Amino acid sequence: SQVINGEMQFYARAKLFYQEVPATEEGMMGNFIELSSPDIQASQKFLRKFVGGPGRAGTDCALDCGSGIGRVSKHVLLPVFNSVELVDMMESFLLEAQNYLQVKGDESYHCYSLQEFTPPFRRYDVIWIQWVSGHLTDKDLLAFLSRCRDGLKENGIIILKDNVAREGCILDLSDSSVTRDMDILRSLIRKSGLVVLGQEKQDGFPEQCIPVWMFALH
Amino acid sequence: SQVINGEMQFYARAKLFYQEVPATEEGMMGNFIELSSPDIQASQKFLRKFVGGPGRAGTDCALDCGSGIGRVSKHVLLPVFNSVELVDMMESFLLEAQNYLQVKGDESYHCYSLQEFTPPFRRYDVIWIQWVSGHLTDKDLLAFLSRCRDGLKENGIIILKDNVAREGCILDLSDSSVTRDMDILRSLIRKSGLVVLGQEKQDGFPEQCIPVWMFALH
Ligand SMILES: C[S@@+](CC[C@H](N)C(=O)[O-])C[C@H]1O[C@@H](n2cnc3c(N)ncnc32)[C@H](O)[C@@H]1O
Ligand SMILES: C[S@@+](CC[C@H](N)C(=O)[O-])C[C@H]1O[C@@H](n2cnc3c(N)ncnc32)[C@H](O)[C@@H]1O
Repeated sequence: SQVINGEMQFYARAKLFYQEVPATEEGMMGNFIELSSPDIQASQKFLRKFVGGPGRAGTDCALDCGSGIGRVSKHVLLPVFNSVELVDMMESFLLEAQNYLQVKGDESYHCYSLQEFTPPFRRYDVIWIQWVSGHLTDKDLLAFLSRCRDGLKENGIIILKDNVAREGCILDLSDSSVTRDMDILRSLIRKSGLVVLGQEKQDGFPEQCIPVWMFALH
Repeated sequence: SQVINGEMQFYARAKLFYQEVPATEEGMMGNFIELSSPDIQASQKFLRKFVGGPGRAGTDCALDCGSGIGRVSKHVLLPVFNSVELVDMMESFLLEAQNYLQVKGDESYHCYSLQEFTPPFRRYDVIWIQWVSGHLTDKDLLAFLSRCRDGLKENGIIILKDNVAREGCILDLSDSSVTRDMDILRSLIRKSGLVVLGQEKQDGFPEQCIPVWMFALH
């Protein structure tokens, strides 16, 4: 089994990559902007199943991790939650989030790398982690997921939505990302102290695309 | 088994790394300048076994691949060969090679990345490839070794000297290098169309250090 070292360069390259990504919906999606509508439709449906009623997540506060300009906040979180906070390492995306989300400007915008971020203690009903876990190493993802657990209000949930490789991991040096497989991802979730409440595979995506999964964790 | 993509970024990072490496012997060795003397002593001994006499390599021309400033050219090749040529992607190291090798200046200095280099046809008695194969991907190393084969004069040899992992490969993102193991390296050599004439393990190195091997190929 292969050993990969150079964490500092792994993170430094993701910053150089996102420095040239446009602060637009198309830049957030990559080469798959036509996939934003079915991505959003599936998230809204999956989310609703775990919110409202006794023992389910509340609707006061949500956290959008690796938010970018706030694509998930706009179409998924802001319609459901009274207040939504955004966390992203890129100041550029957080500034554009102000125009993209059409807010007065003007606290809800956190500029931190997730591996250096502690979600405020018991603040959130829902913590959303979409298309960003792949940018964290196995060690940093495990520690971040355990910290997200303490950021949860009573009956709060973490929603992890990402690419899940068929079998075997895929490392991409261009954007410094890892496409984990189901075995590796479930291990990290279990080790962080989280349990899977539910899971759904993203439908409506072309057969060529790597499978996309949704997990409800607590 | 893991899939690694992003060749362009893999090569782009090695250039950024060598841009900050000093054009000195200490910079060529890394954090192991005290290891240059036993490295040189072992190379001189290994080389002599495959040069001179019927059916062995001649002594007219040698090529130093990933030469740097010409550490191997200075202490190994220039005492044996009538003329020695250097190939390195870094112009900085090739310019310093002029002062380091104490030459008039002032054709013998080739500024090319090995994966974009074709050793001149049947020009060399010996082609030296030391502490650079790790910077080539498996595909580019295989193709380069097959091209080195055509750069060889009759009875010429390729001397490959590098770090060989115990079992399993080690990828280092900081300098964009791979420490191949014996199984992977021997496969690439066989696939390039080369056969092993001889092999020796580098002695006199601390127990902590990754094993260093020498191969005589043709
Ligand atoms: C593919 S975009 C996804 C944006 C958003 N989650 C969506 O679904 O539209 C990845 C985002 O993660 C952010 N990011 C990448 N690595 C990060 C890290 N280690 N810490 C924080 N943010 C990071 C990037 O700045 C970018 O906004
Ligand atoms: C560790 S230094 C070794 C220098 C020399 N072989 C020695 O033993 O002193 C690695 C050298 O390979 C060069 N190099 C790295 N990747 C290269 C590539 N793809 N093509 C050509 N030269 C490369 C660097 O510029 C540097 O001079």
